[PDB]
Amino acid sequence: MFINRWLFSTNHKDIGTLYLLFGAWAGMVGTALSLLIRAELGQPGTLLGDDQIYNVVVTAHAFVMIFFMVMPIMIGGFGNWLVPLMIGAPDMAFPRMNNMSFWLLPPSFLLLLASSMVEAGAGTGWTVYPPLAGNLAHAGASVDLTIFSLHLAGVSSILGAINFITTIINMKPPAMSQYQTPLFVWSVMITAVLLLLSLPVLAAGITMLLTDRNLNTTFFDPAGGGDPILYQHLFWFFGHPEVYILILPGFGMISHIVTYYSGKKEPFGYMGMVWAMMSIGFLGFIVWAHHMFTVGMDVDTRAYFTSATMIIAIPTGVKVFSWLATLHGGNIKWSPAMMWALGFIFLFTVGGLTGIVLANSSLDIVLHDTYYVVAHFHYVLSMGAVFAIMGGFVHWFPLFSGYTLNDTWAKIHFAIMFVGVNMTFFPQHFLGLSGMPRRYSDYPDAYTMWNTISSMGSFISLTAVMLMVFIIWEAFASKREVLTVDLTTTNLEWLNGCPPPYHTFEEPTYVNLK
Amino acid sequence: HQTHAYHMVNPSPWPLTGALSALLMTSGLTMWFHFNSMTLLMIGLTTNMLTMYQWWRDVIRESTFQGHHTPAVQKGLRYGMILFIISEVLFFTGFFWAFYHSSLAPTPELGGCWPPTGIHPLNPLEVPLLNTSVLLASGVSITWAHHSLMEGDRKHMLQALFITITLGVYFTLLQASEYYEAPFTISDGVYGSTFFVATGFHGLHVIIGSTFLIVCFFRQLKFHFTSNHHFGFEAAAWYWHFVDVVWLFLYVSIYWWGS
Amino acid sequence: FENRVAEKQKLFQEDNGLPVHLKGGATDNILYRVTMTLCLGGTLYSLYCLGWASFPHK
Amino acid sequence: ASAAKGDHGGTGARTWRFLTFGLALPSVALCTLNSWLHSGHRERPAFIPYHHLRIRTKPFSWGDGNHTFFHNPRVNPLPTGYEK
Amino acid sequence: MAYPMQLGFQDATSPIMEELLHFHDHTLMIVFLISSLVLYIISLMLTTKLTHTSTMDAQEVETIWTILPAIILILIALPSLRILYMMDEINNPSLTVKTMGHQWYWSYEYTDYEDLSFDSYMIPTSELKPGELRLLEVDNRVVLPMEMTIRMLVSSEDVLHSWAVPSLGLKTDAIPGRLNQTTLMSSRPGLYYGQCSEICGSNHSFMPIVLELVPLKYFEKWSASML
Amino acid sequence: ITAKPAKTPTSPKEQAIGLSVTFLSFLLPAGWVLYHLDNYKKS
Amino acid sequence: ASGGGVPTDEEQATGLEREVMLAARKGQDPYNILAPKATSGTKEDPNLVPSITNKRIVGCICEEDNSTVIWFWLHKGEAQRCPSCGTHYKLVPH
Amino acid sequence: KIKNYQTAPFDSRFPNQNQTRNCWQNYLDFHRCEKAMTAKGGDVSVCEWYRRVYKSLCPISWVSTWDDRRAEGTFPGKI
Amino acid sequence: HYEEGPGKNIPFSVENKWRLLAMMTLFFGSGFAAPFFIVRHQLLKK
Ligand SMILES: CCCCCCCCCCCCCCCCCC(=O)OCC(COC(=O)CCCCCCCCCCCCCCCCC)OC(=O)CCCCCCCCCCCCCCCCC
Ligand code: HEA
Ligand code: HEA
Ligand SMILES: CCCCCC/C=C\CCCCCCCCCC(=O)O[C@H](COC(=O)CCCCCCCCCCCCCCC)COP(=O)(O)OC[C@@H](O)CO
Ligand SMILES: CCCCCCCCCCO[C@@H]1O[C@H](CO)[C@@H](O[C@H]2O[C@H](CO)[C@@H](O)[C@H](O)[C@H]2O)[C@H](O)[C@H]1O
Ligand SMILES: CCCCCCCCCCO[C@@H]1O[C@H](CO)[C@@H](O[C@H]2O[C@H](CO)[C@@H](O)[C@H](O)[C@H]2O)[C@H](O)[C@H]1O
Ligand SMILES: C[C@H](CCC(=O)O)[C@H]1CC[C@H]2[C@@H]3[C@H](O)C[C@@H]4C[C@H](O)CC[C@]4(C)[C@H]3C[C@H](O)[C@]12C
Ligand SMILES: C[C@H](CCC(=O)O)[C@H]1CC[C@H]2[C@@H]3[C@H](O)C[C@@H]4C[C@H](O)CC[C@]4(C)[C@H]3C[C@H](O)[C@]12C
Ligand SMILES: C[C@H](CCC(=O)O)[C@H]1CC[C@H]2[C@@H]3[C@H](O)C[C@@H]4C[C@H](O)CC[C@]4(C)[C@H]3C[C@H](O)[C@]12C
Ligand SMILES: C[C@H](CCC(=O)O)[C@H]1CC[C@H]2[C@@H]3[C@H](O)C[C@@H]4C[C@H](O)CC[C@]4(C)[C@H]3C[C@H](O)[C@]12C
Ligand code: CUA
Ligand SMILES: [O-][O-]
Ligand SMILES: [Cu+2]
Ligand SMILES: [Mg+2]
Ligand code: NA
Ligand code: NA
Ligand SMILES: [Zn+2]
Repeated sequence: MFINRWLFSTNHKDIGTLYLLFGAWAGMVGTALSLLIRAELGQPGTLLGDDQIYNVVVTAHAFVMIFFMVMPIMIGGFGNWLVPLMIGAPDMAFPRMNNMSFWLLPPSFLLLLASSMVEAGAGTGWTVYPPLAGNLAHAGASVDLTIFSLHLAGVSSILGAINFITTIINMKPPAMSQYQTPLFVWSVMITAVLLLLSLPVLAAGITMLLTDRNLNTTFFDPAGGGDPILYQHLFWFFGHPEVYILILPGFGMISHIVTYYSGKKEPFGYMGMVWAMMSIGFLGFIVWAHHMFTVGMDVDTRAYFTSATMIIAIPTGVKVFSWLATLHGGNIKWSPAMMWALGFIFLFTVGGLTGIVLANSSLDIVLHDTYYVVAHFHYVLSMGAVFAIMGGFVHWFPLFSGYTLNDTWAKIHFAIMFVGVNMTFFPQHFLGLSGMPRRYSDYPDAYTMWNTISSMGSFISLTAVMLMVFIIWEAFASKREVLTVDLTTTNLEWLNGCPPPYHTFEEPTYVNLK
Repeated sequence: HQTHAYHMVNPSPWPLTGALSALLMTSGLTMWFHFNSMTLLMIGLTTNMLTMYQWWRDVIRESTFQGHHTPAVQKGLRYGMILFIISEVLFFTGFFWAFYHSSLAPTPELGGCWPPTGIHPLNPLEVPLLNTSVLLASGVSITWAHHSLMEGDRKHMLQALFITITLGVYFTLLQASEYYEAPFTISDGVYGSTFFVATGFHGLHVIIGSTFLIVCFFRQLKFHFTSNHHFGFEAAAWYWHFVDVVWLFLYVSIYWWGS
Repeated sequence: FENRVAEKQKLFQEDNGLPVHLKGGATDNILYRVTMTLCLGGTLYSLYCLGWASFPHK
Repeated sequence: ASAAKGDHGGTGARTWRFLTFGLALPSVALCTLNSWLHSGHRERPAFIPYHHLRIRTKPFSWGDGNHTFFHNPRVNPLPTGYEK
Repeated sequence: MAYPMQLGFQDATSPIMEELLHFHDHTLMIVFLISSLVLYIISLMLTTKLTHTSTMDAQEVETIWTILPAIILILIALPSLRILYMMDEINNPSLTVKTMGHQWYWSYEYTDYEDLSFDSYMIPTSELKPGELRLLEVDNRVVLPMEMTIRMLVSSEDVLHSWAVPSLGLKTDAIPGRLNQTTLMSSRPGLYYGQCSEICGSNHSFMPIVLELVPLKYFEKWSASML
Repeated sequence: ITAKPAKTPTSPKEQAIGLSVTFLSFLLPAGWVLYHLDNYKKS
Repeated sequence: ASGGGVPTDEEQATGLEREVMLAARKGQDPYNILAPKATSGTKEDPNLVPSITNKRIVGCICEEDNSTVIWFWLHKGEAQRCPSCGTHYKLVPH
Repeated sequence: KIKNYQTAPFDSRFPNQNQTRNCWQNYLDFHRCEKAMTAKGGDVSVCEWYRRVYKSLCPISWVSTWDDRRAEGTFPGKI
Repeated sequence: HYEEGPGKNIPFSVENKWRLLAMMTLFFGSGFAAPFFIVRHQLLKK
């Protein structure tokens, strides 16, 4: 029975649980890697070794945090648990294919771990640009293991995308149109469309890199008439949609959390929220070369990419102001999940605004490949995507498990993490403006003070991560079982109790048309 | 007991064996490229084929033999197949982007021209044109097969499907001979790289699509399809039209325009 | 060929509690055991190969 | 375009079989003829060791490492030229 | 170069860098204003026991918070693109200098007249002369004439690098097989530092750039002595 | 939310044990590696 | 040569597919493929909600085009009202 | 006709950041001019402008590689 | 069927909180420890 249930699953909730456990374990790996980065940089000089060991750590840090922590948790974890319940469906469309999306991920992670154990690892950056990642400057198996890791993660997400799109289009109650589905469901659908379109282009590009490394092709090798910059276009054609993939399910969870702890039955401006997520998804495909403003691109192309990138602020601002308008007039419950979501609104906005600074290609000449970029994306990832993950985890843990957290401990955890991430990353704006490059294991002496503060901040976040583990332990150890949950009339996923039975909606909901 | 029309699937080992086959194929390719050994790769390829066989076997058991494919389930599979084909289109789009990037801006190493100095392209009016007529013809014959099936005509369904498959095989054999006869190779710079990787992935999909048509052929021989319910045939025909259209883009772009 | 779908329908709808991947009979169990043995043994072998490749070999 | 043909009323198997045998397979037969007329080897050109061709950044994982997968001795020179 | 506890950009050495500073000041003011407004409104929404939980009509207010951000973006884009095209304008250089990236050092070529070229490596920390800067000095600096328009051409002979001098507002990727152009004009004599700005392997952190800007006559005599 | 009292209450002393064990499980192995870094590098 | 030999659904559909096909022919919807059409929803004319057990979840789209659906369990017994719009629903178990 | 050459002037054929083709074209032009002159008897001095421009713009290693391949018979451009 | 309810819809036991503490310790601790030991591994090669 144990093997049947947990290795042979065809159940959306158990598979969601598998993803949450996998993503939590990956989050520990990614945290350890982040602490090694900041230990190397926490005082001037060399701690670990030269830039190769340092940038194997940096590279693995990014792949682990993105592919094995955020996407499995948001899409595989919250998506599998919540989407079928939020539309009253009895499972996913392809419940057995769903299980393969999960089980491709431990092999993908093993391949990444293998990459770092063989030879001198893949010290390439998570962008894996040639020729540094090619077979002369990264001879041996490490980069190929990284490519294959991405291949498996990519198949996992593409099949998952097919599953979510099909489920959300085809398995709603017959009276429920797409404009009666909750915003988290919308956010997962749009994320899945971005995954479906973008990951095959990544797969093409990394396969070309694999054949340049092993079959003597020369897609990216000028000696054969290839071009390293072609790789960058294919990568970033995926890589910008990817950061919208990383935030969109977060936007969906934030809409639900803000609505719920404002005591509201609905988010402010529902159709504007749908419009904004679709607009962000669409604009996210036509801006990728803002990752390439220093490669030698014509001025008119730089002007286009500057302008197209900045436009995304308009739908994103509608979402931020709609969240604030959802709070407006609420009976505010100062739950730990609400604290995560309020921190999200503010800190995501800061990171979005530094992204708008970077969209200006003239300023980006000086800011590109410096810690100003690192500061931008850690405000939207460590204080955006992750704050939404923590908010959703604390909010829905009693649904998934049937047990409550200790809310005081969870508020303590939020407070520590909030101090930690801001101490880590706010000084990195100063380091970027003043010229500290990315992917450096050591820095000119002038940069010492902010690197020291930044590293101290990273240790505060470590303490928060350790406390999180204790808090989950304490909840399972004490076994306080949920009784009543308010606002079930507008939060269908709670209406089958905590935890819901293995099979829910065996009898579908009744929704009439009028 | 349920009162919706969707399919609760029995707990299944094939997702796990499929995922492990992916691990064995990729670690196997690594072992082959770097440690001079085909062992892991052959195991992975074997378990991959076993996984695909038993998984799609079970889908046939669930539908033809157990009746789980209600109209709602079939509609989901239709969306599933369309989305899968869309993802495959985007995969090929990356190789067409590589082709146009390199050929529209030929670098000095090439002679600054396309085709590169020293490259002698195949004549697009010889076997490439023949291959084009073959896949186009097979798109006509698979449409005849589809109409015969909907009209309840077992013999002409089988005849037309057999002709479609024969043409798929003909294309593959012609392409194999053209690969052997080609005076340029995959190592002949970006010309050979784009040519063989793009037409190579295309050829793999022709083989996949041909195999799928052959599966439909034997299920038809065993009377699995009704005149109204035959999604496996529809999916194989959509995939086959996708293979035909990718070929027409390759022909116009790489063989003709790029010659 | 004659149409024997009806007898397959009877076989795969028999009320015997078997999951669909084993419901054809003893050949299903054999093919399953072969598949899973190759997958698990191959996975162990891939781990051995990682162990080997993680160290220099002169 | 209406192409140049023209036969509906309620589409069907009979029309698509008509197209298969009356247009599609005859076109394949014509192209098969055209191709068999123009086959026959072409003179292999002088070998020139161009550096953008016969790329070898890593030995191939088969054979002696130096032969492409569908190596044809008649028309595919090695980096050092045509084989004996 | 950067100085300890620096918060903002290095002082401008070129007119284009001065334009960037003023444009950054303009944009940062807008960033601060919007960030603070959002923080303030959050606090406003959270500090009253008054409630209103029935359905709220969205149509009117969404005009405001679409139109106002569109106007703000235009107020950023206009000076942004002006600097972009001004950056791009024809200027007619007096001198062309190439730099080739390598693992892990830069080489320079001044071949308008004679065949002058040399390598430029970081000074190891153990060999710094007293008062020299760790990780920033090089053995052979890029001597250049001040107050003159210079064409820099940037490439690489191995992996990607990127040739950067923050106080001149310069960063141009070094790509093998490609020859990227940028222009450089220093308003002042002096020493202007930068660092390799594309990850390039084991010593990425340790292949810096040092420009030495002097009067033309000094540059000419230096050039002749480097042959 | 409302909830039942804990079925198996975790006293302050029990929480102190769970917290201390949790923190040591993260800190001790990494501390051992970092403490011995010189030993690894000088090898 | 227009011949036959392809089974029809009537001949060969089985299991749940066949149940759905046979019920649709009778104009019945035991597997909930169609949206039910609302009554006036008064206490006199409540929406009749079929169930194979003694409670079923109702979602109430109170007004046309509302994006918010109001969800609640409907139990066997006296008609209940949507908590937002008051329209009446009554369970009909079978 | 008369020098005072300082560096290669702006060339409207090559107005963008990537100057690879500017270097390549002036290299080709110089050697094409050279070949034409040396044959019909005349003076390579008429080719001098292209020589100065490609020398200004082209990385030494590119020139060196191209020269080696011309000597080898493997230069892929047309001269 | 399968077990339903709190503590039963998970692949790990929560019947004893101290056994659970050990299991969670091994689980999260092994993830956090792995990069330090991979770094050590790479340092002890070259
Ligand atoms: C926004 C994230 C939350 C805050 C996180 C930590 C909070 C720390 C304060 C931080 C509280 C916000 C104040 C920020 C400006 C402080 C530094 C400055 O004078 O910046 C100057 C510029 C460059 O300017 C110059 O070239 C002139 C230099 C003038 C020197 C004068 C001497 C100053 C004394 C030294 C100051 C030490 C800095 C402290 C170092 C701080 C270490 C942590 O640098 C920069 O652009 C940095 C670019 C940052 C872009 C992100 C903007 C986010 C704004 C959010 C604020 C909302 C409401 C505030 C209220 C926010 C309260 C939450
Ligand atoms: C969650 C992930 C995430 C998100 C959501 C974003 C969102 C944005 N990013 Fe970010 N970005 C990254 C993750 C993300 N980014 C990563 C990982 C990198 C680096 C990759 C690498 O090199 O490794 C990066 C790099 C990156 C660059 C390249 C910089 C360089 O390398 O030199 C740029 C440049 O334009 C950019 C811009 C933006 C913009 C304009 C947005 C916008 O979507 C933000 C829009 C939001 C707002 C503007 C705030 C809310 C709005 C209002 C309150 C309305 C009013 C506001 C105005 C009127 C301005 N990003
Ligand atoms: C989701 C993405 C993500 C996240 C969360 C983080 C988190 C952190 N990152 Fe990361 N980082 C990247 C993505 C991310 N990073 C990327 C893409 C790069 C560029 C790589 C490259 O240059 O190639 C990068 C680069 C980068 C650098 C630059 C290295 C360089 O240029 O040399 C630094 C340095 O300080 C850094 C530090 C940190 C720190 C201290 C954290 C800390 O905030 C981490 C703190 C801990 C957490 C945030 C908790 C994590 C765990 C969970 C959330 C699981 C929760 C469990 C349950 C819910 C059950 N990162
Ligand atoms: C470097 C080399 C790397 C190699 C990596 C290989 C990785 C994976 C190993 C793959 C093993 C595949 C085994 C067969 C999987 C068949 C899946 C399938 O057919 O899934 C179907 C759904 O997907 C659908 O239709 C439509 C979708 C069909 C997808 C078929 C499988 C595709 C796998 C590769 C996808 C790559 C996409 C690439 C685009 C770049 C059915 O879904 P189930 O939930 O099963 O059933 C539901 C029941 O109601 C059926 O009666
Ligand atoms: C899941 C992650 C997996 C990552 C995969 C990385 C690639 C793994 C392939 C490596 O396989 C090893 O290759 C060696 C070299 O071919 C073999 O030794 C062979 O060659 C040795 C060196 O000559 C000799 O000592 C031995 O006789 C002989 O067994 C060894 O047995 C084999 O296992
Ligand atoms: C970034 C994540 C890590 C953050 C910081 C970790 C905080 C460190 C926690 C303590 O770790 C222990 O520290 C001891 C020293 O205090 C080490 O003992 C070492 O030193 C002792 C004292 O000299 C000797 O008695 C021991 O034998 C010798 O192993 C011991 O191995 C190590 O487990
Ligand atoms: C970046 C990409 C080239 C990718 C490649 O080198 O492979 C090119 C191809 C087509 C280009 C676009 C088209 O030329 C149309 C537009 C032309 C404008 O002058 C700039 C924006 C503009 C929208 C271009 C931006 C960018 O240069 C594009 C998208
Ligand atoms: C055996 C079967 C008769 C129909 C039935 O079983 O009732 C017949 C009808 C259609 C026949 C097939 C089709 O006519 C197409 C093919 C024609 C080739 O000449 C022989 C194989 C070929 C594949 C035939 C084999 C076999 O004779 C088939 C399959
Ligand atoms: C069901 C189970 C799979 C367990 C798994 O999923 O972990 C069993 C059933 C038959 C077993 C296989 C073989 O029939 C027997 C092999 C020898 C031993 O008895 C066990 C390993 C052995 C190689 C088995 C692997 C695996 O444990 C199998 C496949
Ligand atoms: C028409 C459509 C859906 C309305 C509905 O059927 O409920 C609504 C939903 C979101 C609306 C958009 C968003 O509110 C954002 C913009 C707001 C501006 O006031 C008008 C244009 C604007 C772009 C709106 C146009 C239009 O009214 C949209 C697109
Ligand atoms: Cu050179 Cu980084
Ligand atoms: O990517 O921003
Ligand atoms: Cu981007
Ligand atoms: Mg860069
Ligand atoms: Na350091
Ligand atoms: Na059909
Ligand atoms: Zn109502």
